Amino acid sequence: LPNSIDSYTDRLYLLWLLLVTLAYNWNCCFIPLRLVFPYQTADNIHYWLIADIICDIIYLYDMLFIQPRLQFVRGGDIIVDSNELRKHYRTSTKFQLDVASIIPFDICYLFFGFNPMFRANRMLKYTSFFEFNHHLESIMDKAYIYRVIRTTGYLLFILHINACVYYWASNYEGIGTTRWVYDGEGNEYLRCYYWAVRTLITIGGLPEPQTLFEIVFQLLNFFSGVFVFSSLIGQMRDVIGAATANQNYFRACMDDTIAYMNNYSIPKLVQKRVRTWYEYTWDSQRMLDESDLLKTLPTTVQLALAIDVNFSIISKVDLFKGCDTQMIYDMLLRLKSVLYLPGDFVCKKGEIGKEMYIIKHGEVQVLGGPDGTKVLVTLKAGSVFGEISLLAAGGGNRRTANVVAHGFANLLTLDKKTLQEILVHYPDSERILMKKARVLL
Amino acid sequence: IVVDPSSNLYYRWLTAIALPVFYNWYLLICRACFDELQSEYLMLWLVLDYSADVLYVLDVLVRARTGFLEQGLMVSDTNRLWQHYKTTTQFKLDVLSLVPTDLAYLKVGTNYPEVRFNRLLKFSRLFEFFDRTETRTNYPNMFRIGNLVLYILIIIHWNACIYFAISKFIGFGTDSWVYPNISIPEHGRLSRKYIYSLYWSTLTLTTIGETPPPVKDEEYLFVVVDFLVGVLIFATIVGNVGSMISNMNASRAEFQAKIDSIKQYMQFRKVTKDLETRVIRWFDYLWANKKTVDEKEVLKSLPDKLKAEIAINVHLDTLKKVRIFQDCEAGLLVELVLKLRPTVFSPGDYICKKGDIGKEMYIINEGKLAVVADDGVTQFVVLSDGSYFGEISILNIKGSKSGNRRTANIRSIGYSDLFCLSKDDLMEALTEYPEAKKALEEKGRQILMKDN
Amino acid sequence: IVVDPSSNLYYRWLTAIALPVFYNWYLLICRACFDELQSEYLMLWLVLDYSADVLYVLDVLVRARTGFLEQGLMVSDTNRLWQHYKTTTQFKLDVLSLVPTDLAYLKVGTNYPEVRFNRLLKFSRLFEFFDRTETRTNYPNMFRIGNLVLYILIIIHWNACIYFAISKFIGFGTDSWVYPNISIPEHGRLSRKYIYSLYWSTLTLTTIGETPPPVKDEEYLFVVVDFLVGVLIFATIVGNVGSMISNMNASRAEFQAKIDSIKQYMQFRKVTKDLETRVIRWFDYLWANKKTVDEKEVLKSLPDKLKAEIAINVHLDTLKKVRIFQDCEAGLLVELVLKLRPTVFSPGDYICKKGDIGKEMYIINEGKLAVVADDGVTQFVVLSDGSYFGEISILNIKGSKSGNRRTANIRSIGYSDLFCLSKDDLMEALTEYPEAKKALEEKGRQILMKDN
Amino acid sequence: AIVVDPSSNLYYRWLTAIALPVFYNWYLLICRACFDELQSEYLMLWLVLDYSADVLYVLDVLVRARTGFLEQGLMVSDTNRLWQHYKTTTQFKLDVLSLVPTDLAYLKVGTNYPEVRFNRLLKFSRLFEFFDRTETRTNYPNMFRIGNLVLYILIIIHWNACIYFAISKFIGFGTDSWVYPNISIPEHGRLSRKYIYSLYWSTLTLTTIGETPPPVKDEEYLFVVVDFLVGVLIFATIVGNVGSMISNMNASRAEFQAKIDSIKQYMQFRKVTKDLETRVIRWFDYLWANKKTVDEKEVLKSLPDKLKAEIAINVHLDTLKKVRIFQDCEAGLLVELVLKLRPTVFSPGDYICKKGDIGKEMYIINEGKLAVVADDGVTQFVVLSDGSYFGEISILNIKGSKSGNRRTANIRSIGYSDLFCLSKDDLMEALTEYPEAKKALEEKGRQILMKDNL
Ligand SMILES: Nc1nc2c(ncn2[C@@H]2O[C@@H]3COP(=O)(O)O[C@H]3[C@H]2O)c(=O)[nH]1
Ligand SMILES: Nc1nc2c(ncn2[C@@H]2O[C@@H]3COP(=O)(O)O[C@H]3[C@H]2O)c(=O)[nH]1
Ligand SMILES: Nc1nc2c(ncn2[C@@H]2O[C@@H]3COP(=O)(O)O[C@H]3[C@H]2O)c(=O)[nH]1
Ligand SMILES: Nc1nc2c(ncn2[C@@H]2O[C@@H]3COP(=O)(O)O[C@H]3[C@H]2O)c(=O)[nH]1
Ligand SMILES: *[C@@H]1O[C@H](CO)[C@@H](O)[C@H](O)[C@H]1NC(C)=O
Ligand SMILES: *[C@@H]1O[C@H](CO)[C@@H](O)[C@H](O)[C@H]1NC(C)=O
Ligand SMILES: *[C@@H]1O[C@H](CO)[C@@H](O)[C@H](O)[C@H]1NC(C)=O
Repeated sequence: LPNSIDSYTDRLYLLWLLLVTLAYNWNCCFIPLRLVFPYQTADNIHYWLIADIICDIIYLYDMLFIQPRLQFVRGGDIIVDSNELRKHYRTSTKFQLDVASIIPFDICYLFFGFNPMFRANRMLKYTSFFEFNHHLESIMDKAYIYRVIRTTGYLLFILHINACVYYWASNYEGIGTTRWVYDGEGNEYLRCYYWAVRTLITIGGLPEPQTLFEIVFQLLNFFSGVFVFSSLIGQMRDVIGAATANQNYFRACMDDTIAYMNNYSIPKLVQKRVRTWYEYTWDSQRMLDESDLLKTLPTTVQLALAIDVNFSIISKVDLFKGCDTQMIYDMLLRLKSVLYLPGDFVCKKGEIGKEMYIIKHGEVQVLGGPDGTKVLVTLKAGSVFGEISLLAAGGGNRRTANVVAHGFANLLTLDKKTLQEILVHYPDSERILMKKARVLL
Repeated sequence: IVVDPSSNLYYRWLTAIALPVFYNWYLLICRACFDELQSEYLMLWLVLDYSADVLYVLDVLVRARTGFLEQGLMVSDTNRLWQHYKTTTQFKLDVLSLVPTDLAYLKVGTNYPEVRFNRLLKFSRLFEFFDRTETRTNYPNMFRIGNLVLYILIIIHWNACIYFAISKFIGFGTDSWVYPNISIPEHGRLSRKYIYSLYWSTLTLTTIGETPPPVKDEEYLFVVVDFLVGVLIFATIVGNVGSMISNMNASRAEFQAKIDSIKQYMQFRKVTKDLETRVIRWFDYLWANKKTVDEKEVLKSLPDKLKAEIAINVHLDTLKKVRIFQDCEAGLLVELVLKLRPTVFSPGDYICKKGDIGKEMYIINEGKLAVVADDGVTQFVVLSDGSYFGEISILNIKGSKSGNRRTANIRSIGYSDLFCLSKDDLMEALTEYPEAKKALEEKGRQILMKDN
Repeated sequence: IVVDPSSNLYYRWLTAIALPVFYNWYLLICRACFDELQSEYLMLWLVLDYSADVLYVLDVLVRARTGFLEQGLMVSDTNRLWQHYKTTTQFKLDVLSLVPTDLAYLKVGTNYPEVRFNRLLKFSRLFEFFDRTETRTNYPNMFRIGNLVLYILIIIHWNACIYFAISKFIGFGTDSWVYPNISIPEHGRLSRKYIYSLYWSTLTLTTIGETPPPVKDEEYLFVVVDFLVGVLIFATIVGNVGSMISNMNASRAEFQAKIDSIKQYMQFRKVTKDLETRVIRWFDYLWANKKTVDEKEVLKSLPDKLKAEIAINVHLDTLKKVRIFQDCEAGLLVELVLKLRPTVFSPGDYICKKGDIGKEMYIINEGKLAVVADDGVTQFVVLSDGSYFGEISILNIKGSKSGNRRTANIRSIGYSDLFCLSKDDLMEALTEYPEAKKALEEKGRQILMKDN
Repeated sequence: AIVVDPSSNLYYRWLTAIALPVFYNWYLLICRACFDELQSEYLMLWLVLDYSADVLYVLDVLVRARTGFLEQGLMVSDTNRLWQHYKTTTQFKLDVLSLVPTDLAYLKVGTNYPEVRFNRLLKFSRLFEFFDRTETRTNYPNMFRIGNLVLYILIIIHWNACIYFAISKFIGFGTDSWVYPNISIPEHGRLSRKYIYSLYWSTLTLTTIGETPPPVKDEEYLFVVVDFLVGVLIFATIVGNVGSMISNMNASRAEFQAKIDSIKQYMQFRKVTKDLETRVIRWFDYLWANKKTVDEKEVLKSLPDKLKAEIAINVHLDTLKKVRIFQDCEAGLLVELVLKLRPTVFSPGDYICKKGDIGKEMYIINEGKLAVVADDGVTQFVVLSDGSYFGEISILNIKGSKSGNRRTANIRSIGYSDLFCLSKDDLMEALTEYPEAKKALEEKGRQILMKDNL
């Protein structure tokens, strides 16, 4: 075993949590079955004893050789050394539940006989079950399938507990005494699970209860079944409403744009271009805007997400080669993302120029022929054009030639006003930029 | 020829190939589980399976010809399309669904059509057709309700077929739970076979349960498994209808929350009853005329090119009729209609009185204003849709006797939708046009020499 | 006379035409399927059908003379109203609702009121009455459960009539599923027929299914279709009631989310217990006094004219008691009350201490403050509603011996609601008023030479 | 004169002590009115509990006629004005209708008909006030919503049980198959059997399960169809309340999971490198696991400016007073500077500021362990701990400084830090009201530069 388990990027710890989850689920399942049903006979008791020894050995191995070796964060930094990890486990709250679970009440097997009610302290180790469930929710790609799987598992466990309590009520009222109790014809657990399903799903068709304990049992079981069915419907509703939320929000905003354009009687070419933009934006980003996502993130992760996408591409530009890295970081933060349709003019010849464009995931074509349709150069993804317009002011430079988009080009647009509003903080880099404007102009 | 996957021809192909997939699922499970209609109409299922196999071969050679967006543009190389088709698992599912398994009919006697269950692997095409139809159509909630009815009909029919196959394996009429003895001429008909087995699955899957009870352990286990599958599926459908309804009335919930919050605020601050009646009639007009959304939020996420096309497709015919913007630059007119902001006025609400601060240029769209006098309401001129005012107050000519005091008494006749152009947005849009700014200043100077 | 749809007269006519449409739906399917109501009360249904047709031709005339909205103005020429009503499909639906199909009564002998099924086509008036009542009334959730009970009672009644029509087509007393033999005097009564058909359709559509099971193919198929319709009805009922409960407690859910988020922040940053229970008691006051929403968020959705009118009608009557704002201009008053800011102060909190920079001018609205003396309980002057403080330190008049410092300690006795008028807000409101800025400065210089 | 505060704890304890007998009066008055064996057998117990309920009701009138109400922010203590404000209230009319002495008619009918005592049910608004105050007081709001829903449907199911037993007593006992059986049989004639079977019947009816015998008479058919429509409405609001409970339970976890799915969609779009991808995912999982995932400018937005300033004092002022340049400054300047402090968090491996960077921020370390290293990598010079600070010199911008607002150090975050950032622009915006303290800060920074290097 290693001295420290990472418990985040470790699959062996997930396998061990699966093993302790199998042990705890074995306890919570097969303790009421052995408690109520007569399956713990005198010639099958050794199989249950070997399974209980394997279960308690898994519990003791988890308490003695794994749970001290979990890594954790106090004070911000990760703790590595085994003495402080052991002291963190010993002064934790999981160790109290573990040492309350592994109290050997099976010493009383010699006094009171083989009774599975004494093993009821072993179901107090639910922290490993909840930690494995949280780890599997965090490690699965899509969480709605595992929420449906967990809801089905809790439903089957509740129905198993209800079948066990119904077989206890049949043994308490006598097997085959009244018409409500279990009669003894076929498989006991199968017909009791049939009664538990047909009661706690609130289906009906069962024999009616005769005496007062049976009517009280049927009333409480049907009320708990109504609430379990309500919790199952509300759980599936919450899962579906959490799964389809981004799709429904995008469809509602597209319906808002289509209803506004139909309110203002905008023609079908512009409506087709808006629907084409919305369709490609949903097929590409799966979200409307990324600035309203990034503006809720903190500044350091905004800085890193700007750097690892565009810092090398802006560092290949010869204009900002001498400026400051913090000014480059500020223009990394103040980039604006646009998606240009095919056939669209990004910079018409003769129009005012005020923007610097970075092309990512697309191809543009500079229409500079004699008739105006002969392509000169196809600037692919990662190129930077129009960088010289960031230094002229007023009129300044005009766009030299028509440049159109070949396909769905996702340009990155930096304005001139945002560059000046960045440049009010950095006077030396502004001096470098204006002297570069003087030597290039 | 390369079919565009975003076109209409590809969607018509999706319909023409999503019909034999639904055919294959529905009628192959009934042909495999009943064996009473397969032995009656053999030529019809032979012709329909040959047509479905011809459509599946055409589906392979059309799915090997669809383009895909690689860096924004549609690729057209057929070798690249064939290699991109070969490297994915849908070609593996198609070549597994197009195995000639019908040669086993010569060994089995063609009385067992469950060897055609390899043809049920093309379910992604039917799911793609459902997703493309609920994308394309304008009734998405009604198509989701119809798709849930189709999914529960598929599940009801498959459960009915499974119950009849289990009843055939156990024996007809031997118990009380199973389908009765088919040598009796009442239960021996194919119509009562399918309709009673559909009735049993309708009672079982919807968790009603007034069928005859199971008497043996296999029937007990199947009814427990079938009740569990039915309660999970029908809880998923009830949660789906609940989430669809709570998404359908979400806009009405948000608008009623805004109306109730504003009404509680005006009940707290003791606003007078005439102003409260005016603002409640304004919100009732805003709800009943479907203007509940606003331009500043529905045009937030769009780029400046599409916002420019939307703005010049409504405002440019009015802005080109404006005298001071007659011969300016087209990019200046695009930026000027981008800087416009809508305002909605109630009838009887004053736009501006005599001596107020003038800094917005109002452009009238779908409304009617008029310049009234001081004391009474007389109509000097009535400005219609497509008219404008407020150019002097935003030009602010040095040497003027107006003094940023936009003249007149302008009040609203009806519910107007004014588009204002403020002074700050004009001086923001006019930084990159110095000679156009100077031309505006000399145009206002000629207006000043005309107005002495 | 031209009616307008937003008035009270159109809603009274919506009630008077939503009565016989609901009558036509309910009692026409009942008289069509039962054939004893039409036999017994023949004159009563003839009088009610004639009155429904009189209300239908009056509804045709009212919809011929109803007003619509173009260019913000109410349309008042009845010829254009007649053309705009006749050019749409509602005129075709009203003409199809008023085909003379009652002249087949002399053909069939009047025992067939199923020929009046064209009268059900005027359902837009009933849906419009439901939508206008949901807009108008102040119990929207109680009206929504009333609308839901009315819709499912209409479906329960229609299904009871469909079940009795199917039982009349098959036979009375020949099976166990059908209605029994109506020649028996217990099953032959009309009350027993209608209430047992209603009980049958409630057990079917309400997914409880205690009815005796079907015998034939038509009964099996009708029970399958009817139980699937009941599954969809239960899903619709659960979805509407769940979305209505979410809309009913969304405000409590968002206030509990804000309370637990601020509590999680306060145990995250480890604040003192006294400040924590001060924040807890302030949130308990803010929930128990219904001041939950924040007024700057409430006043965001309104337009600028209604915002200025509400800001006048709340703040100007208390602003004009301030003596330095006695003779300012109306636009300065409008933007001054538009740039105000209301805050609520806890008891015991110091508004301003002696020696702090005076950057805000506070006027008291529904509060009681007191000028204490240097961190003591002894109070010099107990301020009241309508008073002001902070006018000495905001203007920065030259010659000040104070130097922008509030010179008095002010404690809050109870919960006050001040109006925090900032120095920067007054300076930004004094940009377009240079002469009123100098007038305020000489007024402040005069009052500064008065006091100090 | 004693005045009870309606927002205090004594008023809530009185709300519990008066919401017990109203709820008792609801349950046991409809059960004693409908069952007619409880009223025959437990007569002394019901007279004692009804006398206790009437004593609590006149004490409730005496308390609600002395409680205060807020006007002008002040709690009024004048009992004559409190009595006038209670006298102009419809709740006083409901209380005097709830305390009508019907015991004369109750002894005229022989102390056997508690149907005359249905005026005691009029204090429903008091129990609703108790449930509102408990659902805004307690620490388990979802569990109290579940318990309140269970208690409301138990009231409705018990009232339907009493209504079904009254309909069976009116029609006849054992005359049909739908009604309650013949009570002359001593097994079906027990009171516990009566209440338990009638409660079980109304549970099976109002929760739409239906194991009941089918009705025979027309009034029985009409009561069963009305009761099934009420039952499907009750099942609808049960499923709606439990679904709203589950959504309000995991709304924050679902919002965080949708945020992580949006960040993963953005990183799959922009082709972000997998090391930074797992760094962002581990960062956000740490921020969720130690419960700081919501931005505090969005947390404290609903609070007013006075409470925001007091919270900013009580967190940051004892840490800002330890800074060397802000040791001797004004209290209002320190309150404005702790109001202007923004927090940023960091991950392991990131740089706070590098060598030669324009220093615009002053970082104050909290819950983190930074380190100043060299340029080549991890060579630690001085491990910086909690409570320390840096960047107080380069944001002062001392004229004639030989460094020239630089950093001259490479500072990495070893663990996760939660720094507090004070910008240069925020310091100049907070120093616009104190030019004397501005020149004092320039003097102190000039002193530090004179003892260090100039
Ligand atoms: N005209 C032109 N521009 C090019 C070419 N290759 C790269 N570019 C850049 O493309 C540009 C598009 O915008 P600009 O008109 O400002 O300036 C042009 C150049 O900087 C080329 O072959 N021709
Ligand atoms: N004063 C005035 N303005 C008019 C008249 N007819 C149209 N208008 C426009 O109405 C205006 C309203 O105020 P403005 O100050 O903007 O400028 C004025 C003109 O542009 C008219 O007869 N007199
Ligand atoms: N200095 C002072 N202010 C008083 C007195 N009585 C009432 N006030 C108000 O208390 C104030 C506190 O704030 P301001 O300096 O703004 O202005 C002062 C006055 O308006 C008094 O006796 N002295
Ligand atoms: N240069 C330097 N800065 C140190 C040292 N120990 C702590 N610090 C702080 O680290 C800093 C990082 O950059 P600063 O420019 O703000 O100022 C420096 C000091 O406040 C040290 O040994 N050298
Ligand atoms: C079905 O009926 C036929 C004759 O009616 C009989 O021979 C056969 O045994 C029956 N089947 C079963 C399973 O009993
Ligand atoms: C109904 O009853 C009458 C007389 O009792 C009888 O003539 C008729 O045949 C019965 N109907 C059926 C379907 O048996
Ligand atoms: C109830 O039972 C008694 C005896 O058991 C009998 O005399 C009486 O008639 C019965 N009453 C009814 C209504 O059945």
